[PDB]
Amino acid sequence: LKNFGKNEYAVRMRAFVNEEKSLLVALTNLSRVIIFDIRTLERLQIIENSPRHGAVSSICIDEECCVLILGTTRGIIDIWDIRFNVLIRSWSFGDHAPITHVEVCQFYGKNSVIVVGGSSKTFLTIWNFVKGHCQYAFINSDEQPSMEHFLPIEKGLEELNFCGIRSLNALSTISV
Amino acid sequence: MTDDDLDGELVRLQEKKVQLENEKLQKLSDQNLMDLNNIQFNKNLQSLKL
Amino acid sequence: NNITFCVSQDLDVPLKVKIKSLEGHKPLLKPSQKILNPELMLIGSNVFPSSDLIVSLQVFDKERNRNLTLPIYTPYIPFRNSRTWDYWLTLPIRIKQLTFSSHLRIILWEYNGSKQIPFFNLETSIFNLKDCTLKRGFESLKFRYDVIDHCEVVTDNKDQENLNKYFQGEFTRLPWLDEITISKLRKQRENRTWPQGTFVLNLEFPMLELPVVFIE
Amino acid sequence: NIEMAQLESNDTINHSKTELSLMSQDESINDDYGSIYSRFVQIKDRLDQ
Amino acid sequence: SLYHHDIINSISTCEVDETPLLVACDNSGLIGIFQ
Repeated sequence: LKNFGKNEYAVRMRAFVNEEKSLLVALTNLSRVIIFDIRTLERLQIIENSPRHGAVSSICIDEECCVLILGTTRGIIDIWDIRFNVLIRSWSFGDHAPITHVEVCQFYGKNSVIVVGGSSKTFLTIWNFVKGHCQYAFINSDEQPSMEHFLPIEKGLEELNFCGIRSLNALSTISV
Repeated sequence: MTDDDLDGELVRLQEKKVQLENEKLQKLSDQNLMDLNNIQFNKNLQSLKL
Repeated sequence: NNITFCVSQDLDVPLKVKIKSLEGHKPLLKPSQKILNPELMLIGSNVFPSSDLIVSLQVFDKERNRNLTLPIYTPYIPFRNSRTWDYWLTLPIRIKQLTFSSHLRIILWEYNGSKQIPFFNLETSIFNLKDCTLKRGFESLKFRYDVIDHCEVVTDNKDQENLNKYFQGEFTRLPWLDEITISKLRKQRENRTWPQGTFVLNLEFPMLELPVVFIE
Repeated sequence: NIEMAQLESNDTINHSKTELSLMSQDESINDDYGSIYSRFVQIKDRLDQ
Repeated sequence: SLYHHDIINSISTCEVDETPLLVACDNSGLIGIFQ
């Protein structure tokens, strides 16, 4: 990976093999999406997330694997279509903090994605991509959250200043 | 004839304004890196607390 | 529509081309008319006519420099609207009849002044070196007075849009997001360049299937 | 001219916002406290060990 | 509270072909399994 020329270290790596063809995808040190073909061990294409999103908060692959699901250190959610080689949509919600992880759930199907991050109190935020809403939000608290705060954030822009949490309850691991 | 020099100056201004974009990117890169490093330091601090 | 490889005699009927867009040079009225300027006393001196760009299409034969295809010309709307047509046109030579040796050509005839209407010239190739006729697909071109041609960069992106028409592996949600890619192709309008003595035009001729060609 | 003034104002806004939002100086406190805690841990844990 | 372990940096779900179970690796460089 030092052959990139900028000497970038691999952040996160996810590989997949379709009966059609097999390949791998990884995030650079500058959080840049690069999909290398497993067959030829060469780079098929290089995708780059907008600098306004900060860095890559997670890595996930679509069911058809024609699309990449990546979170943002700016506390945004970005799904991109590798087919047309562009960014499909950019989403945000809650307290607008950093996204712990992002993945595509099984029972939720490809039409819904599970993302840990966003609002503080909320442990895991599951939102349906097409629906543009969060169907199920698991939160640790003694009371029900605000409906206006839980509503999907769209009109917001890159001007938002990053606010995270240094608490010990932040970093965690999840497998589904 | 006086319009021409103004046009040229406008072009030079366009290039000069075109440099600040790349400058801004190179800038913001440090902000993103600072964010990531901050996250890592937070996790590490939590581990130290444990 | 379906893509498939189908040879010359195997392929049946005559070619047709839809033509749409261009690139404003901005040196004149947006129709490329009269070469506008504050010096226009000279424009009265040079008798500069205001020309409304129209188009004409005929094919240079085989690069054998013979003449085969038909010249054809359409109606006139604003070329200051940049004359975006997507207008189809055709001539009477089949693909079975079409010699794999052949080349397209076009002459943009504007409408300028007394006994005056402009003329610009361009030429290109019909089929692929892979024998597929323009890959039976969308394209974009560039041309100067002589010895100029087309490339693919953003036109290569547009060619990937033609790969959406060329039936790369596809799905239904991908189609809805291909409506979102109608929004994306709408976003593709952001293009900018300011060359001179040469011009660009966006011309899509996507067909169902990839041609192939041979002799009879 | 308004565009040039907008250029200067844009550079000014960018630099001012960048300097005000994160000066990276705030992390030095948590770094010092973390280092001290690291010393206390490296001492007490080994001692108890 | 008998169990003593640091924060979990990694976790994986698995099946033993007999009974299911989970494995975990913490930030202290320790691993454990629960069935």
